[PDB]
Amino acid sequence: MKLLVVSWGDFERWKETKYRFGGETSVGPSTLPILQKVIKPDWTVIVLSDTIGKDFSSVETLREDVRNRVMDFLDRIGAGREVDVIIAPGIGEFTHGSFRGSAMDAYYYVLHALSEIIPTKGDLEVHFDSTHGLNYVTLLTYRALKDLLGIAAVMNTVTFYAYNSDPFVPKITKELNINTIETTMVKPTPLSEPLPGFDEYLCPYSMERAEFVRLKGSLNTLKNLRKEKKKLEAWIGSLLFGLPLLFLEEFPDIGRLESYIEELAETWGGAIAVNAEEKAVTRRLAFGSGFGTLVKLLFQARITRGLLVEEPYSIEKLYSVSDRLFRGSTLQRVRVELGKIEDKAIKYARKGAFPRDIPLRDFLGFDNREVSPRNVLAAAGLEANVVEVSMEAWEPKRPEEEAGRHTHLKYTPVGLKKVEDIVSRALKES
Amino acid sequence: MKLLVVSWGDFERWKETKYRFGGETSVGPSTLPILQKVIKPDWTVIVLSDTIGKDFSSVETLREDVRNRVMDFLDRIGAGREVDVIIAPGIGEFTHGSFRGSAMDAYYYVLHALSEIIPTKGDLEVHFDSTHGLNYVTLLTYRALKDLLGIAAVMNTVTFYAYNSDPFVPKITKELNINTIETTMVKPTPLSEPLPGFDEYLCPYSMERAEFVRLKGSLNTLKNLRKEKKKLEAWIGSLLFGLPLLFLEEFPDIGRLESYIEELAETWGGAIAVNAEEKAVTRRLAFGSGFGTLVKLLFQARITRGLLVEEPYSIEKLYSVSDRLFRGSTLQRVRVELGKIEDKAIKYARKGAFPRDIPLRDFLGFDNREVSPRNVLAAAGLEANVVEVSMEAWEPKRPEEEAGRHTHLKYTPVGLKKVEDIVSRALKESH
Ligand SMILES: Nc1ncnc2c1ncn2[C@@H]1O[C@H](CO)[C@@H](OP(=O)(O)OC[C@@H]2O[C@H](n3cnc4c(N)ncnc43)[C@H]3OP(=O)(O)O[C@H]32)[C@H]1O
Ligand SMILES: Nc1ncnc2c1ncn2[C@@H]1O[C@H](CO)[C@@H](OP(=O)(O)OC[C@@H]2O[C@H](n3cnc4c(N)ncnc43)[C@H]3OP(=O)(O)O[C@H]32)[C@H]1O
Repeated sequence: MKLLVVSWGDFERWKETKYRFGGETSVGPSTLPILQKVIKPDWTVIVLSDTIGKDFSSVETLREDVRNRVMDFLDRIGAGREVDVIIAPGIGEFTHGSFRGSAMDAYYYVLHALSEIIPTKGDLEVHFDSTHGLNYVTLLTYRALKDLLGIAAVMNTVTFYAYNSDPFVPKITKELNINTIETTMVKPTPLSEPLPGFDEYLCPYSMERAEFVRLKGSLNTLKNLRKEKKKLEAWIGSLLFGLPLLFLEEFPDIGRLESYIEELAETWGGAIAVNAEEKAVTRRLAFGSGFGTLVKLLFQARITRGLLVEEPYSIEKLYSVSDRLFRGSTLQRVRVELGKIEDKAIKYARKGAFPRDIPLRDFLGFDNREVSPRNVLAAAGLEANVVEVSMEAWEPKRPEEEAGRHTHLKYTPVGLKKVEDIVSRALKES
Repeated sequence: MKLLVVSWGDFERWKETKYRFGGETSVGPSTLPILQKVIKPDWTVIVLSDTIGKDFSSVETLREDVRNRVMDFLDRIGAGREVDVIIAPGIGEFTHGSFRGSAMDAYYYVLHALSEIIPTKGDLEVHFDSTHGLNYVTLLTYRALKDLLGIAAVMNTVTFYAYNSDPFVPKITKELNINTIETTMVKPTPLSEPLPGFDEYLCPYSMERAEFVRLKGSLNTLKNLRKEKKKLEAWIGSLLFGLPLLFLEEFPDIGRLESYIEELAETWGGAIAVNAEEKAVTRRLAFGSGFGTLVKLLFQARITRGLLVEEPYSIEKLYSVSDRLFRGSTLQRVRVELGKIEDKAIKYARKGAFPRDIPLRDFLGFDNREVSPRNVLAAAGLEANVVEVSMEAWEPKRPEEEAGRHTHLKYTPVGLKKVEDIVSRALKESH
């Protein structure tokens, strides 16, 4: 999949020029047609600021004014069908209107929009045009894109190319090159941040705290999240620290994460006040870092959801999951720990012994019944005192080959809680 | 240390306005005085393009024209003098002249210049203003700054703030707010690139093949690096994979690294052709990714050099090094491995046994003598067939607290070579 993302300011102001890119030539006010010709993207995303809007009756007459103006220009320059337009929350005081709120809302809003567009299956080739962006919207768009691609790179190959034309001097410029300014193979970066305290999903920008405290208290999301926070952190830690059984046992409910994000996104949009007379938009709520963390969390669940199976979890399944998810010394520790349990399973199978629900410590022949954070993290979450082993009997013929399919691991109810506390806490000390 | 970094375009085109920042206001053509007033940085860096330069006699005349004009603009606005000015190789055809070369030269040059300015000891609070920046210069400066700060964050607490003024509307703007657009605790991200093939330090932009081949074959940097490449990669993987003994034993020679980067940077500078007549700069050589890898490698060696010590390396030293470099399950797996070697050291010390030059295999009482990649990486480099143990004889009084200090690890000659192959190959196979 080839994805073209561009960052746009006030496109109506741009002058007709000739662009050079990919041995080709184009005349027009925008880089977009020549980028689309040379790259042949499967999909185009335009990120714009709502600050170019002039119809001030409401949020919807605002978005409609901006959206119609973008499509007029796209048809005029011949941009095409296969385009999403993200109308991001901008700020400032202009001829036609006044826009007030957190400058950082643009990051959370673009992060939320890109998370619903970037495919969560297969390899990505991502192209990014910074030539026409407002500096802060361009920089926040770049960051939002790179944050999501890093998570995508855990499961798939992701490459990223950035472009910028030469600088335009009004009136004297005829021709501009489109330069390549970045070529990267994006590195796998699982989510490495805990969920924050409950004052950090939505923040008052200009809302009186009576209204804020009442609003915060009326949200299902904040209540349900308090309940689930530690299980979700256990899951984030599972990918960051290399704990493949915890990855499967704590795999999050995607429908619940979606509703959390939707409730927060609509509470934010709900607090947007438009004064038709003053031509003034006030985003009385600001997104917090927690909204960002929930969006990255749902994206990561979507990217890895194809690994999930129903219990029970075999050694063979723990190996295959680990091979997709983990790298470096973390993969190799997983393989050592699974290999020791497998080696033992083989010895039992060779004796026609098929123990069930046996504490891992007895399975391995240990005698330190205390659960240590050190050993939970260092042994890939397969600590002797929190895991139960079951071998489902079969007729062994080549036991070396077979034990792995037929040996299952799970956390004991007590063990799972102690692992959740350990992993959650390790995530917060970072 | 508070470091302020500002991305600037053509400062002579900017108009007088009002800015507000930290309940202050300021009048002038630039955010810089009000940023300096509120933040009170210990040091300021200005990044701009040399494509503002007007004097084409020579490379240095051009940089001199740009530096003199920035220093005059600083006087006019009242910024003062405690500033580095990074004059990045920019690109484009302008009325006053033409600037040709790879657009990615600006990333490598700014990475190199920041790598000599960002303090390599202590915490860092870094402030970044994108307000007045060229889009491409701002993106490449932002990336170079984040890349070096991720390395510094391995040793030190690094916080990052980014700012951007409201957009300026030529005849409507009364006053511009300076917005906060990022507030970050920077995450430790050690170098995770191998050194590339030898075509990727300097690349021809507009340089003929006879010249390039002769130039490439004349560089002692490329010959030396072919030789030290695997040991340098073994060091990079030591931080990435959690191998504290390898981190000490392969700690690079900072003198040689400076010389590699100085030679590549001087060859790049010497390939810049300035035609005074038709006012054209051509940067005949482009920087390759290998140049950036070397700069990041040197910067990581500067950041971690406080941990290095003389050769006897104790379990106690390996714990303290690992506590600064490693996190999460990597850190815990180092402590599991050191702990096992430590417990046997305690048992031997209690009985008056002080084994010298003993294979770790014998020390732990093992025995295959085959070295596996899996076991080297999973046991934090401390594989029983590649490590030698020596305990100093001492009179144990509190052996459980004393054994760690007295118990020394080192790779055997053969063992180190095997570990180098394993770590170099694991670095390359995740790129
Ligand atoms: N067809 C188009 N019509 C209008 N703009 C276009 C078009 N195609 C691309 N652009 C770019 O879109 C942004 C909006 O106009 C501009 O890029 P940005 O990076 O925001 O600004 C570059 C300007 O470079 C100007 N400076 C002109 N000389 C040079 C120079 N020789 N060394 C460095 N900067 C130069 C600067 O004056 P300053 O600092 O006040 O504004 C910058 C344009 O270059
Ligand atoms: N004292 C100063 N003198 C001159 N410039 C200053 C000064 N202080 C700050 N600046 C900024 O420095 C860059 C060069 O002048 C400018 O920032 P940049 O982010 O490059 O672009 C501003 C322009 O805002 C334009 N657009 C104007 N309306 C709106 C609008 N209502 N919704 C979204 N964008 C708007 C954008 O369209 P586009 O890409 O053609 O040009 C940009 C200025 O905002």
